[PDB]
Amino acid sequence: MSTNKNVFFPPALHLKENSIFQYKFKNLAVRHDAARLGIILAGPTLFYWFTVYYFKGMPNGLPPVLLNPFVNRNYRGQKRDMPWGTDCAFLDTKCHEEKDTWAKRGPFFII
Amino acid sequence: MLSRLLHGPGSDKGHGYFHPDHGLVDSAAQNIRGPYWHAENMQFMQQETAAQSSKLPVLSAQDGKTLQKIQLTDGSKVPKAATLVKWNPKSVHQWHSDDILRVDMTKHPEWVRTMRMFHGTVWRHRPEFRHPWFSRGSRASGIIMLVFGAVAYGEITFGKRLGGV
Amino acid sequence: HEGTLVRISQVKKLSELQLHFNDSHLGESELAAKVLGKLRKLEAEVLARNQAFNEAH
Amino acid sequence: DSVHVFRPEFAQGKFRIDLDQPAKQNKLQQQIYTLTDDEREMYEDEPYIGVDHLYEAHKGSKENPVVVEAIGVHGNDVFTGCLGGCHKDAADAVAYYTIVPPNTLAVCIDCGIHFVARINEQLTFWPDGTQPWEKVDFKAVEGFLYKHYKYGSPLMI
Amino acid sequence: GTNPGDIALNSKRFTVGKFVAWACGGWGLKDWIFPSLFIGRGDGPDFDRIVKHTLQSSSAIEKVNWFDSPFACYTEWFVEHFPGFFDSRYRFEMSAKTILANKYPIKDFPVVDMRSWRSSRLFDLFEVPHPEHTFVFGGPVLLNTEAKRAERLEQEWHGKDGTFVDVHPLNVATESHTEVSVIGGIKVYNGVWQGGKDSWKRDSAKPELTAPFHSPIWYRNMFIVKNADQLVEHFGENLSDETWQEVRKEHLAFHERFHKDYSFA
Amino acid sequence: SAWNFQELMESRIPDYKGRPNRSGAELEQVKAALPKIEFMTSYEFDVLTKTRSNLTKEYSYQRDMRLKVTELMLDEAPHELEGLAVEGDAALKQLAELKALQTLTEYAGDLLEGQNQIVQRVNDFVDSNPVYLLDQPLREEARWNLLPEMDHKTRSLVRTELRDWLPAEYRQTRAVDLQQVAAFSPPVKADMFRAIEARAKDAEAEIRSLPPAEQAGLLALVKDNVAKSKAFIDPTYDITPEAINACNDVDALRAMAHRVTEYSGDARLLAIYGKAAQLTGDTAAQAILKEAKDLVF
Amino acid sequence: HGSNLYNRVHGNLPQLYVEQLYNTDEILDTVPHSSDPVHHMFPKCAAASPLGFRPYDNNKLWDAFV
Amino acid sequence: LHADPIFNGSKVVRSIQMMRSYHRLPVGPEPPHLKIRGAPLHPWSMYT
Amino acid sequence: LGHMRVGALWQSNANSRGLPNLLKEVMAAEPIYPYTHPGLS
Ligand SMILES: [Zn+2]
Repeated sequence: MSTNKNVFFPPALHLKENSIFQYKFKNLAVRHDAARLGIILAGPTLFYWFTVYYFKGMPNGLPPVLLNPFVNRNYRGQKRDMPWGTDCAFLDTKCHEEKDTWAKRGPFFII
Repeated sequence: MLSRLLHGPGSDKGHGYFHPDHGLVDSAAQNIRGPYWHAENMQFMQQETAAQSSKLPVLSAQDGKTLQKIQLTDGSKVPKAATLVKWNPKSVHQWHSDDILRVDMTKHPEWVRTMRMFHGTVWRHRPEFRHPWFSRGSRASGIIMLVFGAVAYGEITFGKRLGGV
Repeated sequence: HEGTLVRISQVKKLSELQLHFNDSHLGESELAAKVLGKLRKLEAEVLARNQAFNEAH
Repeated sequence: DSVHVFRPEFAQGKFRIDLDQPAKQNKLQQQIYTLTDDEREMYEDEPYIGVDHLYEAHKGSKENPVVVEAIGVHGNDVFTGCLGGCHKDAADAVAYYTIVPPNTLAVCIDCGIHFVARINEQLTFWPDGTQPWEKVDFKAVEGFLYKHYKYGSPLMI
Repeated sequence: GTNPGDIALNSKRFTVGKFVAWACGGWGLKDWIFPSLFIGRGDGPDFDRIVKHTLQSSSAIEKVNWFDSPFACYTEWFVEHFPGFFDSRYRFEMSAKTILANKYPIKDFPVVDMRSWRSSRLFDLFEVPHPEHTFVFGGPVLLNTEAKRAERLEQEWHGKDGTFVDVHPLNVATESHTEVSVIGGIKVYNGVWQGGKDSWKRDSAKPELTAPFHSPIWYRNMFIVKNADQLVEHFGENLSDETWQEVRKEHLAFHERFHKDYSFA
Repeated sequence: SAWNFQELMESRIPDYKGRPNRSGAELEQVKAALPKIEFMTSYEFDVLTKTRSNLTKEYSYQRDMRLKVTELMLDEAPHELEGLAVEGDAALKQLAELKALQTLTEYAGDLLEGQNQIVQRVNDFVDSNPVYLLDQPLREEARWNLLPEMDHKTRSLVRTELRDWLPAEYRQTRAVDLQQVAAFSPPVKADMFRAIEARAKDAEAEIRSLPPAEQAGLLALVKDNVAKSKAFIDPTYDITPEAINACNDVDALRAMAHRVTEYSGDARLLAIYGKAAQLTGDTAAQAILKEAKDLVF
Repeated sequence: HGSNLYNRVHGNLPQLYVEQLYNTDEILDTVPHSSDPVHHMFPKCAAASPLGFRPYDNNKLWDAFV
Repeated sequence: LHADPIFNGSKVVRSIQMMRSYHRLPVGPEPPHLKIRGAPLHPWSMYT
Repeated sequence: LGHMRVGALWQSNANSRGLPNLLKEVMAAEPIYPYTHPGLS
């Protein structure tokens, strides 16, 4: 009477394939999704490493960028107090070590 | 098509909504009358009843005859002695037949979890209360956040950070 | 016996067509005590059911 | 050759109530649409079918009222309404609502229509997986109905 | 209106309530010094008006069953604020009695109360303050769901033929009927049991148990619903329009001596 | 496909098609398969299925409940009317007893209404849960379709099964119409009249075993009851063939024909219309009457 | 509004109100019952208006302060 | 003699106390809004 | 717990006010049988 019967003991269905997988890969949408995956795997990925292998022992001769000149070393006298106290960029780990920046630790809890 | 993009009939305004060819299927029909869009390439199998489970806490609510009428199978390998019954679309009654082989999906973890939510715990109107200690932790966290906010307001305004006293 | 609807074909006097609430005359304290007793019985039954299910499934 | 078992939907409660009787629940939650401006123009010039309307008693007479059914608690007043303009002199801009006692003959003296809003309570088996899979008889149902009438039952909220 | 509660403790010149109202709102020195301007007549029953409306009444005041009704506790409010109350009430009760003394088997009585008013906005149909939970068991049901849909337009929207919408196969079969009768050797098939909508007639009336079977008496309370923004009523079979216009004229002519001595300024 | 805004069930738009296209061979096969059909005027069906006595179209169990409650109320009337004391003359005492009786009947009317409501609630439950009261194959056809949307055969089967699931005292079947069955079966009317006369005689004897004034009052009541019971069973019982033959007024004969047509439309129409045709010389009417008595009656 | 625990326990699915023995607020944390009383928005006004009184009386110090 | 309460029992009264449609404007046979100067104000006016 | 109600019989509340009995409202403290059954005790 309730549908719960088919929830408790659902019917078992017969396939002509060795598994649902194969049977489910006769739909053209799944085939096209697999084709897109294969396109990305075949073209770009195998080519990427190919280039990595082709230029393995050659230099990266791109000229460096020019950020801040010598006459503007003071940044026009602009305040440079980071929220963590010192004057170092967050991920400049080496520069932090020359300004501690981590001796001013707080407490584990409010006190 | 804008209509089809926004889940409408499409170009033909008398058209239906479901396109099971690309995964847009009807869950209600599947649950009630089984996936009749797989009807051409699937067949029911016809010939261990369910009476062995007549004494369990949740299946004891059913009659003995009801469980006797149900025939089970291991659900992995095709029983070589079992005939095949054609699956007929437009027929709402074949999914409910008692002559077809079935599989006991009562040891599935989702089945157990559902029935435990209904038969294995004291009913609470609030799911958060269904877990007692987590609710304790959550109300404690609320009080902790209140205290933290009050202390931070006190410290920032008065200029003393409470660590020296 | 309190499990059935009144069949008019078996009624002998009009007073049998009215529902009877045995506890309609109790005081507040007695009524509260009775309700708490029923709640505790239900709690024991529910705990027994929970044990039986969790042991079997 | 292999055997496949589709994963069933285990959810109970409101979902299983919906999936047990999809016609009634769909009726409850199926949206119906009203006519646009061009459709109103196209409808107002359609013809009557036969000369019956000149002889019969219309739908909404004191002897052939408009009976409608809501769900709720027994004795609770029913919310019903018109979409307006059941009469030439009645407003039609927006729907007009009504609160009426159940199981009583009411008359709208705006349009002149007699209606029978009434309540049917949606008493259903506790959906926890113990619902019956085969035809059930009147005994257990008799007990449950007696208890509901005498004391009441919880709400599925 | 208002219930003054205890008149005694609020008449005192100096009171905690008066001082609090002065501090926060509702009272001030303007009331202590000039009560005749800011208190004046106040709000309460008007004994003189009640006496006037009582003595203007006809002998209907004697013949009305009002003083035994459950609304007898509102006698002064309606005598003061409803000029010609007793004559109108007597006409109302005599109308009910003449409906009761009819020759029809079903006596229909019109009922009008606070629920008899329709509205386009749903929050106007609830009692104030509104209940905590509203529309728990779904929203309104439209009577229009029981009318035949626009079949032609519906077919046309879908691009279906719809040519033969009005041409249907005839059906003459015994399998299509559940209500079978035998009437003088004739087996008549007619109708199908539908359910709750087939028993609207009996569930709406209450019998008089003492009335014989050959002269039944049934009482039915017909509810009335109106918009109150329409200005024209259409009762249907219960009251013809010409009769209603006649009743309007007669009612406005009789209930005029009770209304002519007052101005609306 | 990554979204799914479905609903429980899509709305259903009817397909109309049309009346069947039956060819000549199919037409002859159908016509050779039909019974001896008599096409009936809508007036005939109307009089067959008109509401005459069961004014409120109440089922059997509702009428049984009302009669049972009346019996129970009468069995308790003397106890409620016993010992009443009030200051006043005889008329005041009579009005006091009338008020006591009214209170008694209003008390009993509420219990009956409560029981009617309870049985109606049981039947409402039956409709609300149809799939739980049905066997295969009707269960799925009740699950997927509403009453207006079912096939006629499946609809009838489903409704009959749901009605028969209930105990005999809850099944909703219309009660018999005494006037109808009397109007379409001459013996039944004779039996009903015999029963009325038997009850009248028995009541007259019972009255004659009572003190004087009560005798006169109750005898008047018995006469009125017999007269009105007869007028209830068959309002046209006074239009006898003897009376028809004794009537020589065109207007009176027309009135008789109208009254018979309202009631049952039986061969007494042949008699009345024949006597009207003879008094007026309507040969066309006489020919039509011959045809009618050959075919109609 | 008074509690409805008698009807709830004697009603149709008593197992749903076993939690009421635990730390629970009936108005907020319990399954609603078909026979439960109707809860209004502002109970003070809902109870005072039908009697003709306003919710707060200035004579009472507690009412005035509130 | 008291039977079980029912919503359509004999002892139910018209609900004229609890307001539902507050902002309505009653219609039907109604007097003209005459305005005499110096006369007592009518009960059914906006002035008191 | 206060005054818990006993049973679940109909009570006039906000959601339901019932169907008024106009006949009893009008014919209050007056018999009906002098009109329905004139002349009978
Ligand atoms: Zn209307």
